[PDB]
Amino acid sequence: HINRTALNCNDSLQTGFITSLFYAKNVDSSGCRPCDVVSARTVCGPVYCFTPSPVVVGTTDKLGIPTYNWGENETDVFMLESLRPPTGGWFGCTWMNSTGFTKTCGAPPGGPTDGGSGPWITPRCLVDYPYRLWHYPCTVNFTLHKVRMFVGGIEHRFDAACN
Amino acid sequence: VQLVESGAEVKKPGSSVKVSCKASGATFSSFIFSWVRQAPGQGPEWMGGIIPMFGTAKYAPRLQGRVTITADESTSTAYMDLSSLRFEDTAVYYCAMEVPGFCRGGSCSGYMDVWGKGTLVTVSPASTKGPSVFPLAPSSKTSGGTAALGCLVKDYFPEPVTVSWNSGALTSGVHTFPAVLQSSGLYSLSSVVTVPSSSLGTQTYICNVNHKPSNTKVDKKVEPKSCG
Amino acid sequence: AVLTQSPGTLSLSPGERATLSCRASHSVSSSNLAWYQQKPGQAPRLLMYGASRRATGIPDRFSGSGSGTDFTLTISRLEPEDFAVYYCQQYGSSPITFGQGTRLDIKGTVAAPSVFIFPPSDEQLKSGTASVVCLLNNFYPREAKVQWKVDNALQSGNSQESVTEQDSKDSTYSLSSTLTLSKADYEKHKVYACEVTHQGLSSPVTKSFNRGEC
Ligand SMILES: *[C@@H]1O[C@H](CO)[C@@H](O[C@@H]2O[C@H](CO)[C@@H](O)[C@H](O)[C@H]2NC(C)=O)[C@H](O)[C@H]1NC(C)=O
Ligand SMILES: *[C@@H]1O[C@H](CO)[C@@H](O[C@@H]2O[C@H](CO)[C@@H](O)[C@H](O)[C@H]2NC(C)=O)[C@H](O)[C@H]1NC(C)=O
Ligand SMILES: *[C@@H]1O[C@H](CO)[C@@H](O)[C@H](O)[C@H]1NC(C)=O
Ligand SMILES: *[C@@H]1O[C@H](CO)[C@@H](O)[C@H](O)[C@H]1NC(C)=O
Repeated sequence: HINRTALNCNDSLQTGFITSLFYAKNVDSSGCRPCDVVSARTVCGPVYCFTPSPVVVGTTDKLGIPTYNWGENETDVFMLESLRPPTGGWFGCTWMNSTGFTKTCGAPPGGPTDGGSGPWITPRCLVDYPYRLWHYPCTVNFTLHKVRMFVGGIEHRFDAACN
Repeated sequence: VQLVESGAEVKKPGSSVKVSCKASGATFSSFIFSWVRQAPGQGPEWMGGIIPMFGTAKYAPRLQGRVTITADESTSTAYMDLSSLRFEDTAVYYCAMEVPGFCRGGSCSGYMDVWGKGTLVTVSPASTKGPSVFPLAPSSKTSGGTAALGCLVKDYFPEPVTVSWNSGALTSGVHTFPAVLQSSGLYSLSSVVTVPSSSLGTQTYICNVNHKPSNTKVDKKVEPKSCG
Repeated sequence: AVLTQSPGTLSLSPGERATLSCRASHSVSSSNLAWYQQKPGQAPRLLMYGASRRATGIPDRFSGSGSGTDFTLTISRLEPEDFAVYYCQQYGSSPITFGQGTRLDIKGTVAAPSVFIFPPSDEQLKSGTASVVCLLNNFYPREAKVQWKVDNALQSGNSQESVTEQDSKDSTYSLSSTLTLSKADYEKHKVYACEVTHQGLSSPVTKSFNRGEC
């Protein structure tokens, strides 16, 4: 099951983002697109999609058959479109690309009260997930709030990181 | 973060050896262990690496078939096993914290941040042995000139041996060289001292050799001879 | 990626500026090159990563630069603790490699070695083995060449050498070379010679003795 995480990591800018995956490092604060198909060869670390609650997406081929090649082959992809809620609610995903840039996908915000791109439910709030501080280092001082809500019939329990 | 290793070992040609590394100060499962060895007077040589939670172990192509590296998640101890030992395998064996610069397919590569204290592994056919002390004789033919004399501390094991001259009263001009591991697998060492030629017939010169591992203490008077 | 460091030995005075170079057989992707200092009897200490990123705890005087196939480690002002051996290491390709090292020692005035040759003792010959020892005393720079000749036959591969740590007070080195022979082979030959080549010698120096003539 670990073979299904993309591990194409290349710290070409000596920022040390890969080191946070393997060693305990607190975050420094000196510095502080449609969800279709992403090629796994450009991905480093886990791929999270946020159907209200966060879900981990593993490497598959184009049919959706799970592969175990660490995302190294060109056929390995991430089928983000399959994770969309059937009822048409808010949807988004995020991951780290090979050179340490946080990438996001999602519908364009139809208003200040509408959702964001990745795990941004609110312009001020962020869906909490185990790799939040790795992809979003500046949200460390954000406050957590337990959220219960029904969307399309399904109850979703998750936490939101707000200012 | 600190890395402690197994103690020094002495093995015979053809045998095998297992070095262990214990990581304290960081989670063992995500730790990146690297094994790097260094032969006497040489540069470091990477042997292989292991990331336990990935299960994959990478090896250097030079000895890819003779090394197996394992990680025991129960006791937080990574192991390096080198088999079919050769005389060329005599080296200090380090384990290290590799900090990744790039990753691909279950393994990563980077620089070494925290080094283990080092594990000496000597491949030799012989055990704990006391040295022989032979004189390096100056010429017995001179006044005002500079003469050289010394002791040859040969065929002992293991390190170390201490050499002083005249019970410590003679320190100026004394040179005790680093020991050298002979083909036989025993160490050989020279200690020399330069003295004025006029003192060869009047002053006694004694080298004091102490090899504690074998409890061998020798005081050898070095005298001039026809060849010097 | 094979790393070649230059110079082999770098001799400078305290307070001077030291520049060590590491050259790679092929380009090092993303400047993934590190630098280490190794003092005798110790494990290497990391000084620099990513060609130019200084490791934590490393003084300001240590600086790194370069990319591609040419990397430089710079010590702006040399302190006494900075004389040691320095290794570079590339982590841009899948099998990481180290350089062969650069020795940074104290600069001094050129001084030829004093050469002495020592025959085997009768005590050792009674044990069946013969060790001929040649001594080069208090020379600079460290590079020196010892050639053994036995009845004018060049010996190649049957000797071992050992070099003392540099004397801090006068920056000289000493070397000892042991030529090992069986008692039988020792008694077959007459002239045992030690020929020394060194920068402080305008011409090679030979010390020799004649077995049976002494
Ligand atoms: C990771 O994401 C970054 C984010 O932009 C990519 O950087 C861009 O790379 C292209 C390459 O043609 C450049 O034209 C852009 O100017 C870059 N943008 C920035 C902001 O630097 C990077 O290429 C991505 N890495 C991979 C492997 O896909
Ligand atoms: C990390 O990514 C960089 C992105 O460019 C790679 O750099 C390229 O390396 C190739 C090697 O042949 C060169 O031909 C290119 O010119 C480089 N591109 C740039 C923009 O410099 C680098 O190789 C990658 N590292 C690893 C280990 O794959
Ligand atoms: C997973 O990765 C390892 C190492 O890359 C490999 O040996 C193995 O065949 C892969 N596949 C599975 C199903 O474990
Ligand atoms: C978060 O708070 C810490 C103090 O606890 C501070 O050091 C850091 O800079 C803050 N981060 C941001 C992004 O403001």
